[PDB]
Parts: sequence; structure tokens; C-alpha cells
Amino acid sequence: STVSFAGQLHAALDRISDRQAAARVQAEKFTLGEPGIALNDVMADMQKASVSMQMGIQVRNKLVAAYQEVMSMQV
Amino acid sequence: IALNDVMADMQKASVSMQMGIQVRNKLVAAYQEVMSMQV
Amino acid sequence: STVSFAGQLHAALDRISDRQAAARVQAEKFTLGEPGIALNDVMADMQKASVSMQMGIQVRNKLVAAYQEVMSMQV
Amino acid sequence: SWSLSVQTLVFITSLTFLPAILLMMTSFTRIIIVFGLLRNALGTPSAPPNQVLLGLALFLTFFIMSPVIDKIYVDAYQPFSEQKISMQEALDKGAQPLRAFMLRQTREADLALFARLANSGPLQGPEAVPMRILLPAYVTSELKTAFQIGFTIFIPFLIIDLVIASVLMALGMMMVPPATIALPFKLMLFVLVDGWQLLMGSLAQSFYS
Amino acid sequence: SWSLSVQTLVFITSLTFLPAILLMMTSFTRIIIVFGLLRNALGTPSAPPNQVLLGLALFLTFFIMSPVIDKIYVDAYQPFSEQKISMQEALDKGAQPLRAFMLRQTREADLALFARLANSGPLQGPEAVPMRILLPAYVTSELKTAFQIGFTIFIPFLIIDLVIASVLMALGMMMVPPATIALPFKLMLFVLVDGWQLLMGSLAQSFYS
Amino acid sequence: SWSLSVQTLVFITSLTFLPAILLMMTSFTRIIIVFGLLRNALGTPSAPPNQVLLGLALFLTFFIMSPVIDKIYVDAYQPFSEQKISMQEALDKGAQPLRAFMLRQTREADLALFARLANSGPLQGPEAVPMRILLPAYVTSELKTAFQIGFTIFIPFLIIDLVIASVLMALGMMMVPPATIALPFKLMLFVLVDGWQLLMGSLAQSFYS
Amino acid sequence: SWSLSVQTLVFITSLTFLPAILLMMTSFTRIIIVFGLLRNALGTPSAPPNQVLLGLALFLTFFIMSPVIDKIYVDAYQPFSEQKISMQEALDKGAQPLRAFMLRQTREADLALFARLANSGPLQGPEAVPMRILLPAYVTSELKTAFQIGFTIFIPFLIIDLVIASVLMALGMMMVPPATIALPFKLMLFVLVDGWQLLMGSLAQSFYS
Amino acid sequence: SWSLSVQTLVFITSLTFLPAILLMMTSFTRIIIVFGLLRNALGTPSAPPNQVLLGLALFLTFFIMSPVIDKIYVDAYQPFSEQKISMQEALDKGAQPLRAFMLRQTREADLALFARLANSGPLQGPEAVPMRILLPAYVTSELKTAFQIGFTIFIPFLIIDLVIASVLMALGMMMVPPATIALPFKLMLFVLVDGWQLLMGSLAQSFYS
Amino acid sequence: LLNIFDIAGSALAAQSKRLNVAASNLANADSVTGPDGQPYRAKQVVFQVDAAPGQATGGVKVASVIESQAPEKLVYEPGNPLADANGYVKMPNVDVVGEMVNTMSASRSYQANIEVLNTVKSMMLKTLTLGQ
Amino acid sequence: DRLDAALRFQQEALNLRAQRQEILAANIANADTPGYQARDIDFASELKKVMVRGREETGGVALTLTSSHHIPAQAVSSPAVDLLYRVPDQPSLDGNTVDMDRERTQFADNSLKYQMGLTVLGSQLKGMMNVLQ
Amino acid sequence: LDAALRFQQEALNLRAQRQEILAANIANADTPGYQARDIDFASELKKVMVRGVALTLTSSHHIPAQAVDLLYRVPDQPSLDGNTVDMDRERTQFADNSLKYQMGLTVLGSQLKGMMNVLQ
Amino acid sequence: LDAALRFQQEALNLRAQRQEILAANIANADTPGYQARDIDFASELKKVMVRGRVDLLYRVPDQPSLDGNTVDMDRERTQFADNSLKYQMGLTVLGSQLKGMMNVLQ
Amino acid sequence: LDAALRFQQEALNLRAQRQEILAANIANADTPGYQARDIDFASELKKVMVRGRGGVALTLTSSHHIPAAVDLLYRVPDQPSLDGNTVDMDRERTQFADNSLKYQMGLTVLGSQLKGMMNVLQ
Repeated sequence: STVSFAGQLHAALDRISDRQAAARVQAEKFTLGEPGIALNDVMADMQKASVSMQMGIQVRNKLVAAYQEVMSMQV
Repeated sequence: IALNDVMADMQKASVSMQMGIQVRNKLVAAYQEVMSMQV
Repeated sequence: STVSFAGQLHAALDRISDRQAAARVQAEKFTLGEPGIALNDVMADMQKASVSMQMGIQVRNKLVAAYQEVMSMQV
Repeated sequence: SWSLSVQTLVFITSLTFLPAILLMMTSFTRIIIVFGLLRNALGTPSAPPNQVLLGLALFLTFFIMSPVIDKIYVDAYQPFSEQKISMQEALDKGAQPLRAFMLRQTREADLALFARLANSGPLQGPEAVPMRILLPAYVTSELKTAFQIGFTIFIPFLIIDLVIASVLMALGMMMVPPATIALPFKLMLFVLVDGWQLLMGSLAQSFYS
Repeated sequence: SWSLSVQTLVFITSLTFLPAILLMMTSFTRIIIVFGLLRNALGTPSAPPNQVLLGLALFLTFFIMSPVIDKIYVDAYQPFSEQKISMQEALDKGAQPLRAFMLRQTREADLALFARLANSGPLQGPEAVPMRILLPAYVTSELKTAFQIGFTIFIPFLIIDLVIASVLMALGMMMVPPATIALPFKLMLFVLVDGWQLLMGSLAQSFYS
Repeated sequence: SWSLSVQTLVFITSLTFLPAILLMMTSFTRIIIVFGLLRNALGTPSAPPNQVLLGLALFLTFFIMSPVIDKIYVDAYQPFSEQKISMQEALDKGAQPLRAFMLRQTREADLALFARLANSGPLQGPEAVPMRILLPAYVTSELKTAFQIGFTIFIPFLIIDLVIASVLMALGMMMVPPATIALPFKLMLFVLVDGWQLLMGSLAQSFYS
Repeated sequence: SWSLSVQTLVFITSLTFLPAILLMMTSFTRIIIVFGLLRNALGTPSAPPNQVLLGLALFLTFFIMSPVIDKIYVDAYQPFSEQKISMQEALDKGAQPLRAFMLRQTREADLALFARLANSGPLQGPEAVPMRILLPAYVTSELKTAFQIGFTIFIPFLIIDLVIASVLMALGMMMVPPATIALPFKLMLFVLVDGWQLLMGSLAQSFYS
Repeated sequence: SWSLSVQTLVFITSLTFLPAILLMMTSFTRIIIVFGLLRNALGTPSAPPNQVLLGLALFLTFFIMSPVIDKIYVDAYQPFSEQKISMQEALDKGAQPLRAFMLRQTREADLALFARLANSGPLQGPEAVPMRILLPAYVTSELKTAFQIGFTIFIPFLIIDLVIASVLMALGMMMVPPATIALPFKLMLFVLVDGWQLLMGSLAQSFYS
Repeated sequence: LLNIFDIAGSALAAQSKRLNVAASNLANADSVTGPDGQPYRAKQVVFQVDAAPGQATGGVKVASVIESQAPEKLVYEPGNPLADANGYVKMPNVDVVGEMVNTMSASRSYQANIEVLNTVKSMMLKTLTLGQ
Repeated sequence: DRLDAALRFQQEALNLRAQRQEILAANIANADTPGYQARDIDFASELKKVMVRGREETGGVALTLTSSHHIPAQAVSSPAVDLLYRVPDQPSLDGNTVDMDRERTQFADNSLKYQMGLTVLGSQLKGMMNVLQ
Repeated sequence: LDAALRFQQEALNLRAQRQEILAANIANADTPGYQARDIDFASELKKVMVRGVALTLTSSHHIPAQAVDLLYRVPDQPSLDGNTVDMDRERTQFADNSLKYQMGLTVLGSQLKGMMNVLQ
Repeated sequence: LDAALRFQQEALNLRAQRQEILAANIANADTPGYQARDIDFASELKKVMVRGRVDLLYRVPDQPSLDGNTVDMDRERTQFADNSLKYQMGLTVLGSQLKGMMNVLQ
Repeated sequence: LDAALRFQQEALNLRAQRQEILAANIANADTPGYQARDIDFASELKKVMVRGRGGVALTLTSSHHIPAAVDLLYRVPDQPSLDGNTVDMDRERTQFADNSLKYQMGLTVLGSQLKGMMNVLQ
């Protein structure tokens, strides 16, 4: 097919969302008392999801700045 | 009232007010960008 | 009748101040030699007053942050 | 679905794309071009665009898209509220009325060009065309329509100009500046027939037909 | 290789350098200058710069770049996805198709000037020119091409202006302002010829020939 | 010497002072002023300011400064690699080629102004001038050079405008806007001459001779 | 005396009040206003404000205030370093040259207005003016002087504009735009006079008459 | 009372509310609006807002409020300091002067609106209006007074525009851009009439009548 | 309950029960009679590993307190009730040295497990500051 | 809303941790009273019950809200959690079944998990605030 | 990408499991015949970095259910009750393992904070 | 400037020197004929403040011993404890001054 | 650059090695004929600062071929003991305390330098 900016961006945002969801489910099960999951697993995955969130936010800010700079030049 | 309840309430309200203000900022910016073009 | 949430903040500040003043006068009375008042009671009330004061400080910080943010919407 | 993460990214960014992309996606292009062209006739601006013309076009496009916004509301804002439709069927259900709206105004050979230069293969039906091809085709078609409407609006004022100049020069007025004479005649034509209501109604009718 | 430091450091800087250098390095310069010059003709602006012509130019450049970006994708994004390529060979693997594209449009002599003012030694082939030489040469060639297209666009409306003026003088229109008379005729000429379709198509077909 | 404190404290602040002092102490003033004045001729912008003219100027001035930056590299960066030099003699070692360049570009009497108004003592030679007197002298002389170039740029398009207006006047064209006809001929004269290459190259040549 | 308590607490706040109050207390009001007005003449901006004019004004103000800075240095700093002076005697020692410098430039009637609207009692001499009176009075006088210089600079370019317009439409070139013809002549006039030296030298020498 | 308990928390938040409320509740809105409008006239801004107009407005409002600040100090700070007043009667002791000042400045019809919408009953005297009513009425009245002043300030400069445009049209100077010619005449209009002193004096006089 | 806290807490419970049994022995040494009238039989605890299904290791469980069935050393007081034919009182068989050593070792093991718990608690509370 | 539906679980869990906390400190405080019968609650089952049902705290009534100066007073309130008996080891002749080691290891565990919940809420709320700026 | 944090992460996790093992050794330092167990960190970590089963997982309401080498610690000083926990060895090992867990926590903290610093 | 820490810095240095002297006293508490020494902290501090960068006076003895040794251990213990406490005080005072100077600053 | 941190770092590292050496002494406080060792800190540190910390990696070809200094002086003893052991405890005790304190000092100095650079940067 083609690079599919819309489809690619959608897939990336889905990756962010499902990493957050996996971290949240793990923390849910840990605080509910379900055996297995270790504490360091919970903290490490939560921080990984937070870093993914921050990377997405920074990408968004840069792209929004680019779009608003391009759509302001007088033609 | 529970203390943790009070701080969770604090933060929830703070986030909600932040979100409302940011949405209004986006809408006001869009309005002014629409009103600053040439006709 | 009315709530007038500035009145609610005034009530909170009055509560915090009154609690600290009560703890201070209890320490006053105890170190003065007044019979009755116990040491563990003094320390417990001082502890509770300290927690309430940090309550007030945190509310201060978040109200100042909220006001500094509502003064940023462009009009 | 998305998880307190991306939701309120895609929303705030969509609000960022609002003023340009979403406003030139629907209307307010044809209306604004026609209003500016009408301002070229009748002489000078005399209508403060930063203050009045843009807002008039804004109100007119609100009126114009009342049906599509109503159908969007019915298809999404009822179901998507709290139950059984979550941002995947909501997206296509809410895309359908706007997409039908745009496809109903697009010249049937704009899409041809933009498919033939996007290297898109066969497009099975009218619904098969993607927004990627639908956006520039709709913009080009709307520019054509705006220029047609502006030309028709220019017709009578051009007629008044030429008839007034002809009267002045035939009656012997060798070298009078017929423009200053014609401008109040332009106003008279435009107000006696109640011109503004005719214009906004004709635009509104022709916009969906 | 790089270790998720400078990766995701050079990524964000690349994003920041995107809007200016990348857009004025690929296309959308010729398109936007030609749109501006077409706006010069036909009378007033009468098409909003900051929103609609910018959006249409972005869409045109996306469509034109789709083969280039697809080559870049197949040569980096799959092979940069975790295996044997990590943002060192990704850079040059992605640059090569873009470099070939930009070379295909550069004037034969702009490269010569910028090479001769770099004191660069002799060059063997088109693969020997570096990005340092290749940016400004492409920019200058693009400006020349844009101005040539500008001529081809001004020609017919200049004809209309002059023929209207000549008719008006011969008829004896002492000092009618022929510009107001010619503007609706310019719009008429540009709508019957189906000018928006055929203009964007002509730019596209010109741009890679 | 300095100790990875104040070193790397002077570095970051030097990068802070970069965008203004360093881009307006070397080149890019004459070039950008000539580009802007050229853009005033030929009518409208016809080149996006913040993007194409600015980027092209940045590239061009990098290309003029490449010999001075080469000498600054040889006399600062290579020896500053751990050995015999650390930001004390390195300062004037890296200044001297740049000071030589600026003196070679300054007016021989702007130095006089900014020296006499500083109560500075009598100067033995070119080497005895300080950076203090050298900066404003270079800026003022560069503004003079830029305006001379701009005047020469405005010459031929002035010629085209006058000849077009005179032809229209002789033909009896009382009220035709000669600028509208003359603009495509302005671009004409600017492309058949191959104006962008000539202008870029002549700026580079004028800048060192 | 102060004890590395309030000292270095008033130093840092002094630095934060620097950019506005101190730079608008000395000069760089008159210089910036005059350059801005000069730039309204001579056509478009055509000179990078936040880049060259601001830096040139900074250098110019350094040079103009240099006697004041030297007197403050000698009378305040070295005596403040270690012996017999600590940040209260230092204040008047460092103010006296500055207060004298601002008095010499104030209109002899602004002090009257601000002293009378501050309920100030009779003033014995030039030294009885308080800083509270002398700041805003100096600001108002400086604004008046800057606008005076501004008109006096506008004059010759007004001459060029009007003579070009008269010649053009007297010759019969009824409606060629005189600004476009005039702009090269404005630049020519301002470069043959060596306008930048005359301007900056006159500003500097005016600023101590 | 409070015991270095919540005190110094309320004090620091009072300092937080200082810049916005206490400079938008006393003065410095009227003056700053008048300065902004004055800069709208006289052509281009050419007065450094962030520094000079802001500083002049701040000094002028301090000079205006010296009596009010003195009364608030004498009836609050001296008593609030250590004896018989502490942040309980301090508020009303410091509010009465500010209330009297605000009431002396309010347009008499704004209080009517804000009492009629706050559902408050009839008000017997001047004092009966509370803070909850006094603030919006004061800001509305301040806006009204500021714009009355500012538009009265425009009127003469638009007179200058009128006369210069009409003279240029009378001479037939077809399309000489009358704004450029008017700007220096607006400047001497504003300096021969002794503009800045008269304006500051009129504002100070009007601000207590 | 996190696994390691459970392991160390089970150790604490087991050590407390072991020390209690040792104290009861050391206290009722030289006790002629029980409630109904029978020798006090010396008591011991049984330590077994916990978490039987899964990993075969973890924690200690002291289920099933038992009795030390040594032959219950006798004395001769043939006028005392509780003396059978061949008057022979039954006289609990508690060895004081063994019980004192049991108390010492149980206290030391208790301390070791307490102090493991403190170490682990610090470890986890530090884990909570991972990154931030 | 949809802000207090995603943060609801950790909020409820953390409040339940605080409630179990004062239950355990009531165990500790009554260490040496006779016949106390140490109490405790099942955290997982009670958390599921809270999520499905709500709070529904049982037993509590405040006075009315008439004109000011009517001396507010409140009845003795208790959360709806059903207190469960802790199965004792080592009978102790006074009914007190509070084993220091069990109660104290549970106290430390509950403290640690309360801190974990605070960390999780802090992370989620910082994430929300990082989106919106 | 972002599995570059994997190694330390899993390493840290393994250390935690080791603690339990070592902790058990301390808990059962008195039980008869315990035969103290332990695992070798290096080989176990290498194996896990090189590398229960899925049940019936169609739509919900089918109750999903989830399904290292514990090596002998060669003893010294036999003790007649089968217990081979030389408590001194286990104390030393526990101290060292706790320390290396702290080190792993610091290393993940540093990598995560470097990542976050680049991202702002 | 930045000689506002000079007084406590020189005081702390003299305190360290006195610690060394008293440790030498304790060490030689048994060597025959030692004649215990000390320094006068006040006088030496004033002397180092007036001029900058210490005579070893002899601690006046009590209780003779026939080995000539005059280290009377009780006095030395009290003085060593006093000096250690004063050194810790100087540490706290310097710490407070540096804390203040770096608090005002950032 | 960024070799300012080298000196202290080397010192710190060398201190650690000395601890090991010293620890060996304590661990061998009674083994017969031990002959306690020690190293001269100043000379070894200066030697490391002059030159550095000899080995060669395996063949520099492609992978799948799986490619891959402190002279111990002797402590002069006192008090012989007829088992050869010359670890006089007291000296080792004070040396261990001194080495630990100076290792801490090295940590503090290195941390102060790293904090200095980080404060300048941010």
C-alpha cells in the first residue's frame, strides 16, 4: 500500500493506549491482591507507559507547532 | 471527610478545570484565527 | 442562606489557626507546671495541629496554581 | 479503545485543526469568496471583514450545516453517550453525513483528477472514495462554484456601470468619472430589491440543492 | 548505533526542522508561489491565503510526494523497524530517493554555481553532490520554475485586460475604469476553461514530467 | 584556564548570543536586506519570508563564511583538543580571521565615527582596533553596502515600469493600471536574465571580491 | 552595612529590574524611537529590527553612557570594593553622575509638571529633584525629543515622495504609483548622504548637545 | 486571632493577587488604554510598550494614588503593626479609602445595572453599595471613561488625515499614499501642541477632577 | 500480602510459638500434676516448610504441636496420691539446659527474621521511587 | 464523569486501605485488653464489593441544618465493611487473640500497599496534567 | 524499541525472586532437613534474556487460568538434623543481593530519567 | 568580599588543631615526663583574625607523680569533650551560613 | 575534555582496591605465616595518573569468531608471634578506619564535581 499517515498515526496512538492499559490492568491486579505480579514489575511498567505518553506528547507538540507555522505564512 | 478523599477531590477538580480552560483556549484561538483572515 | 466560598476559606483558616492556638496554649500550660495536662496528650495535639497546618499550605499552593492558570485563558 | 492517554490528545489536536481544516472542509469557503466578490462590486469594502463579513459567513454556514450537524448528533451524541458505541463506529457514523454533504457538492471530475494523481486503483462506489481524495476535490469544486456565483453577482453591477457610463458619455458628458456616479446607483439596485436577503437565500438554496 | 538517547533526541529535532526546511526542501514552494501569482491575477486575493490555498498546496504536495515517500518507507521504515537499520543507515537509505528526486528538478547550472562557491573539488557523478550543495541549488531552481509557470498563468488574463481596454477606448469610453469591467470577465474565463482542475493538474504534470 | 565550570558556562551563553550577534556580525545582513528589497521589487512577496528567503540566506552566508570558519577551526578547534590552548589564547586566535574579514569589509570611515565617539586613543594599525569599535562599524558599513545593492536592484524594474507606462500613455490609455501589465514583464526580466543565479552569485562575489 | 543577606539579594533583583528600567532610564528610548521612525520612512521595514537596530542601539547607548559608567565605576565600585563604602553611601555615589546626566536632558518643564502633581514642595536647586520626580519627567522629555528627531528625519523623504509624484502626473503619467518609483530614490538619497553615519553621529552628539 | 499561623500564608497569597487585581482595581487600566489608543493614532506604535508606556503609566498611577495609599497606610499599617489591629479590622480600615476613591470615579449608571442584576434592594446612600457591586461597576466605568478620552484623542489626528488626503486629491496627486505623508504631520501635531505633558496632565487632572 | 512478608511473618509466628512452648516447659518443670491428675508431658513444636504446592520452598509453618514421648522420669513418694502400686510419681521430663538453649536460639532467629522484614520493607519502599 | 470512572478504582482501593489501616491500629491499641478478639477484613472481596455496589456505609446520622447556632452533633458511624475475626494461635487465658507478630506484619504490609496506591494515583494524575499542558 | 530497558528490568526482577529464595533460607534456618536452596544469577539471567500456556481464549466468560532452577547449596559443617542452612553464608548472600537490587533500582532510575530528560 | 565566613572557618580550623593537641595529650598520658600542653582558644582565634595564618602553652599541673608526667586525665577528658562539642557547633554554624547564602541565591 | 573527573575517580577506585587489600588482612588475622600486605597510596595513585590502568582483545575480524597492576608492598611488623603472622591488628584497624573515611571523602568530592557540572547545565 502506501505510508498512510492517518493509519500509521492511528496505530501509534493505539500502541500508546494499549501500553497504558496493560500497565493499568497489572496495577489493578496487584492492588486487588492477585498472586504472581511483583511490585517492581508494576512500577517499571507504569514508568514505561509514562515515558511512552511523554514521547507522544512531545511529538504532538512539535507537529502542532509545525502545522501552525506552515498555515500562517502569507501567500 | 477522608483526607485521601479530600486530596483526590482536589486533584480531580484541578484537572477538570485545566481541561476546560485548555478547551476554551483552543476554541478562542480558532475563532480569532478565523476572524483574522482576509476577505 | 448562602455559602460564599470566600467565607468557606475564611472558616478553614479560622479552624487551622484555632487548632494551632489550642495546641500552643496546651504546651504553654504544661510547661508552666499546671497539673492535669499529660505529655503524650500535648505531643499528640501538636502532631495533629502540624498536619492541619500542612493541609492549609497544600490548599494554598493548589489555589494559587489554579488562579495562575485561570488568568492564562486568552480573551 | 483509548485510555485516558490519547483521548484528550486527539481531542485537543482536533480542536487545533478546527479553524483551518474543519472550516474549509464544509462551507465558509464558497460563502466567503462570494461575499468578497460582492464587496468588489459596489466599490470599496464598506463592510469590515474582520468585524462583520466573516461573522456573517460564520452564521450562514451554521445555518447551512444545521441538517448535517443534526444527523451527526442523532447518529453519535445519543449512542456515544455512555453506551454501546465507542469511537470506532462513532467515527464512521459521524463521518457519513459530512461525507455525503461534501460528495453532493463535488464536481464529478475533480475526484477523477485527484484519484488519477493519487495512484488510487479502482474506486468501487461513491462511498468508496476516501477523505484523502475527497478533501482537495471538494475544495476545488467549491472554488469553481464560488467563482460562478461571483460572476452572476457581477453581471447586474457591470450592466449598471456600462449603462451609466453610456448615458453620461452620450449626453455629452465628455470625461466625467462614471464610477462615482455609478456607486450610489449600485447601492440603489442593491437595496430596493432587498438584495441581501436574496443573496443569502440563493446561496443557502444552491449550497445543497 | 544509537541508544534511545540521541535517538528520540534527533527525532524531536528533526520534527522541529520539518515545517521550514523539509517543506521548502521537497515541494510546496513551486505550488504555493504559483498559487500566489494566480491570486495576483484575477483581481483581488479573493481566496483566503492562510487557510485554503495552503491546505490545497499541502494536499498537492502530499499526492506528488507519495512515490518518493513510499520509496523512503520501504527502504527505511520496514528495515528500520528493529532490524539491521537504526537511524544511521536509515538516514542515508532515506536520503537517496529524495536526493534523486531533487536532482531530477534542479537546474543544470545552479548546482554548478553552488559547487563553485564551496571550493569543492571535481565531482564524478550525480551521486557525488552532497546535501550541502543540493539544498540551495534546488531552492533557486524551484524559484525559477515557479516564475516561469507564473508567466504562463498571467498571459491569458493580460490578454483579457488589454482587449477590454482596447474595446473601451475605440468605443470612446473616455476614462471608464476597465479593471472593474475586466474582473468578472477574468473570473468567467477561469471558470469555463475549468481552471482550478486544469491548473493543479498542470502543476502536477510539470513537477515530474 | 577554566574548569568545566565557566567553560561550558561560557559555551551555553555563547550559543544564547548566537542567533543575533553571530548571524549579524558575519553576513546575512547584506544578503537578507538585498533579498527583501528585491522582493519589494517584482511586486508581491512571491517567496515565503520565514522559510525560503531566510533559509536560502542562511545557506548562502554559511557558504561565504566557510573559509573564515575553516581558518577558525584550524586555529581554535583542533588545538583546543586538550592541548596548549583552552579558551584564553583560543579567544583571540579564533577572533583574528574574523576580525581580518570584518576589517576587510568595513567602511574606512565608520571606524572613524565609532572610534572618535568612544574617546579611543590613536590607532597604530588595523590590528589595534578593538572588537568594541569593530562591531558597530561593521554593521553600519554593511547597511550601506546593502542599500547600494538594493538601489542597483531597483534600477531595471523601474525601467520596465516607466517604459510600460509610457507606451500605455502614448496609446491613449488614460486609466489602465500599468502595474498590472508590468508585473509579468518584471518577472520576465528576472527569469530570462536568470536572475536568481546572477543575484545569489553577485552577492557572494561582492562579499569578498 | 549589609551582610550577604540583603546584599546579593538586592544584586539579583537589581539585575531583574535591569532590562526594562535601566535601559529605559538612560537612552535606547530615543535611539530606538528614532530608528523606528526612520524605518517608516525609506519604505518597508527592510532592516531586521530585533536583530540589527536593537544591537546597534545597544552599542550606541554603551558609547553614549560610557562617561557616566566610568564616573559610576570610579566613584562607586572600587570604593565599594572592601573599604569605606557599603551600599548606602554607594547609592548616592553611583547616582550623582546619573542624576546629573538625566537632568541635563530633561525638559525644563516636565519636572515642573511632575513635581506639582506629586505635591512636592518648593525645589531649591537642580540637586533637590528626587529620583521619583526625575524618572517620569525624563521619560516624557525623551519621548518628545525622539518625536522631534523623527519629524526632522521624515522631511527629506517627504520631499522626494512629493517631487516624484508631481513630476510623474505632470508629465502625464497620471496613475503610476509614486511610492514604487520613489523607493529606490529614497534609498539613493539616504546612501549618497551616507545616511547611517549622519544619523547615528547626530543622535549621539544630540544626546549630550 | 491568628498566630503566625495562617498569617504569612494569607500574606503571601495577598502578594500573589497584588499584580493583577490591585493594578486592575485602582487605576492603570484607564491610563494604559489611553496610551494604547494614542499609539493606535500617530501611525505606527514606535514606543516600547513592555517598558516605556507601562512604566510611565505605573509612575503616573503611583503619583495619583499617593493620597489614597497614604490614608490606607496611616489607618492600617501603622495600627496593624503590633497593636490593636491585626487582619480583622485591617481589611475595612484599608478598604474605606479605596472604596471612597472608587466611588468618586464610577459612572452613576453602572451601579444601577449591577444592583439590578444582583437582585439587591434599593440603596439609600452612596455608602450602601458593597464591594461585590462596586468592583464590576468601577471597571465598566473605567472602560467607558478611558474610551471617551481615547476617541476624543483620535479625532484631531483623523482631521489631519482628512485634510492631507483632500489636498492630495485636490491637486490630483492620483494615488499618493496619504498615510505616509500624514505620519510626520501627526507627529508635529503631537509635539508642537506639547503633547505628552498635556496628555499626562489631563489624565491626572481627570482622574480626580 | 506480598510473598516475602508472608514468608518472614510465618517465620515470626513459628519462632514465637517455639519460644512459648519452651517457656511453658521451663516453667512447669517440677510440676507434680495436671488438671485431672497426670504428669505434665513435656511439649515440643514441629517445624515444617510452607507453600506445599508451588516451588517447594517458602516460609515455616508450625502446625501440629506434639509431645516429647521420653519415658517421663519417675520419683518415689508412696504417700502422695497420683502414686500407683510401686509408689512412683510421674514428674515431668523437662531438660532445663535444652529448653534454655531453645529459648536463646528462638530469640536469635526471631531477631533475624524481624530484621529481614525491616530490610525488605526498605527495599520495597525504595522500589516505589523507581524513576521519580 | 469519565475522569472519576478511570481514577475510581485506585481511589476506592486507597480509601479501603485506610479503613483497614485503622482496623489494624485498633487491633494494636487493644493489644493487652482482656477478651478483645482481634478483627480484620478481606481486602480483595471487599474491594470487589465496593466497586460493584458503592460505599453504602452503614450507621450514621447527623443533626439537621436549621438557622445557625444549633450545635451540630453526629452519631457513631462505621463503614459497611463486615469485620472478620482473625483465627488465633496461642490461647492466652484472657481471650485477647491479638498476636503482635501477625498484627504487626499486617500493619507493615498495609502501610506499604497504601503507599503503592498513593504512587499509582499520583502517576495517573500527573499523566492527566501532562496531557493538558 | 523501548525494550532497551529490558535487561536491567528483568535482571532486577530476578534479584527480587532470589530474595524470596534467600529469605526462605533464613526462615527455615531451624527446621530439620531443609537443604538450603539457591539459584545462580548469571546463568539464570542469561537464559531468561535469551527467551503458562494459553487456554480457551475466545470471548469472555470462559475463566482464563494461568499455569528457574533451584539448585542445592552445597553445605559445610553437617548438623545431624539435615538442615544445611549455614546461616552465616545466607546472611552474607542476603546482604549482597539486597545491595545489588538497590544497584539495579538506581540503574533503571537513571535510564528512565535520562529518557524523560530527553523528552522535555 | 566573601570573607564573611572567615571567622567561623578559622575558629573551626583552630578547633581541629586543639583536637589534635588533646589527642596527643591522651596518647602520651603514660610517657614519663610529658608536661601536658594546650592552647588558649580565644587568644589564638583573635590572633588569627587580626593577621591570618600558635604557641603551645603548658597545662598547669595538679597532683605530682614522680614520672614527671602531668597529664591529669580527668581534665583532658572534659576538655576533649568540650572541644568536640564546640567543633560540632562550628560545623553547624558554618553550615547555616552556607545554607543561607545559597538559599538567598537560587 | 571532561578528564577533570579523572583524578578523583582514580583515587576513589584505588581506595576501593586498598579496602580489599586491607580486608584481606582482617580476614587473615590469624592464618599462620600470612605476612600482611599493603600498598603505598600516593605512589600508586601518581603512577595511575601518569599512565593508567595490560591486555589485548581477541582477533579483530568479524563476529561468530567470538572475540573477547598494583604492586603489593609488605608491612614492616612489630611483635613477632611464632606463627609467622605479622598482621598486627591495631595497625590494620586504624588503617581500615582511615581508608573508609578517605573513601567517603573521595565520594563527596566526586559528587560535588558532578553536581557542579549538572547545576551549570540545567
